[PDB]
Amino acid sequence: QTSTSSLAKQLFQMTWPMLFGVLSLMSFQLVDSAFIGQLGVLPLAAQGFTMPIQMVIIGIQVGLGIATTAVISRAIGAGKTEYAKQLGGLVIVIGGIGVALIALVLYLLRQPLLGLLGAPETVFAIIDHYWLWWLASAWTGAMLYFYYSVCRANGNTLLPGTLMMVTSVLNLILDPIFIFTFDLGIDGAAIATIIAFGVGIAIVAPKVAQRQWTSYQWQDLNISQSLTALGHIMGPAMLSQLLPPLSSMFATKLLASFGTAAVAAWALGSRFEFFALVAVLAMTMSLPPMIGRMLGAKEITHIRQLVRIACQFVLGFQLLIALVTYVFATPLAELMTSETEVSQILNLHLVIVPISLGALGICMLMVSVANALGKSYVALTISALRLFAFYLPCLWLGAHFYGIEGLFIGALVGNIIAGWAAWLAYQKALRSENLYFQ
Repeated sequence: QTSTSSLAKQLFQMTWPMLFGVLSLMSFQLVDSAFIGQLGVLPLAAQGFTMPIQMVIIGIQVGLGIATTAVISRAIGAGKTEYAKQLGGLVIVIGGIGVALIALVLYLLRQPLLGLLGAPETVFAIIDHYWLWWLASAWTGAMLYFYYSVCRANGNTLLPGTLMMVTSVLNLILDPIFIFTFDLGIDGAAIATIIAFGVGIAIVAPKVAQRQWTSYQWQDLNISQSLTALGHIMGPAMLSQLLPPLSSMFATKLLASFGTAAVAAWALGSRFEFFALVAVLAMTMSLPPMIGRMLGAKEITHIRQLVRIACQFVLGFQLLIALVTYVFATPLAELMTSETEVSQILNLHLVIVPISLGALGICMLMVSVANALGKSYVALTISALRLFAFYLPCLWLGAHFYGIEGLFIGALVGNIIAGWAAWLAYQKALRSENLYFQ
């Protein structure tokens, strides 16, 4: 029982820096959106049309981060020291060139892409110069993230977690100076981001090199083989990032039919969901390196134990959050908005949906665990099933027969089913191959 206690403490020490990292990140972003809020209609419009192109970049860099963590940590577990740090170098190079190529073709095709999003010709004037700075910030952010993924792959979350706090604070300070004091406005925010993330890169890269987590001596490295190993995870993992945008697209049409207040209430409700699941989110970045390394070292008992420990925390922690939210739903809703029509609908959301976030957290957990074990297609299946088999059909059924209140019930049912299904798929995956013999 000291092993279970030891595994629990290891997971805690790995996870809390990622919690603080994400929290520090969201603290900047909330205040950052407030700064852009004073720019005007056209700048904010320009910003709004930049969100979808951002999701694509984020989906891509996360997909590579997931592949990086799974393949490198497993290599370390198997005692492949040279190969693991060669992979670290390869990932940096792949991400560097890949994102640069992506950024180039996106700016090249800005007019058609904007056209397809129904962007008015007026926005084009601002995007012509804003995307130059912004795509540059996206590349710098992606690279910092790739360094973070190499750290995590080598079992270190403290350094990326700490630097996320540093860059968040630094970006917060630089934000009003470039936006207002230098009157760069919309460009100023991107410039503040480049410098912040740039400082992060300047700090983490020599540390990664000093610890020999990256190498550029690839004389004995099978590049085609390594790319195949990375690609096997990254492909399906990228697809999984593509699904939640579809989730919002189906959901938007459903919600809009219930009025502007229902739409506004759902936005606040989703925001609350995100915060309520921030600990689970942190765990999806801390747990996979532990799992991957253990798989490489054939610590299969510990894998099963650690996952169950993780599931126990998620179920328990989200139950408490749901209870607290349930008790204080009315004053919470009225604190989040002063529009009564919105707060009344939000009040309903806060007593129905949060109790299902434990099950949703399990689904999130199982996806990250599947990827960590190199079962990327099982991970994609769980994500796809959650979306198109469970969540969206239940949303549509509830909305159809019972309006906005029925839709909330649908989200509850959908999340619970999805979590149960995810756990079953994980169990079937373990039975599919004896992990002792790969």
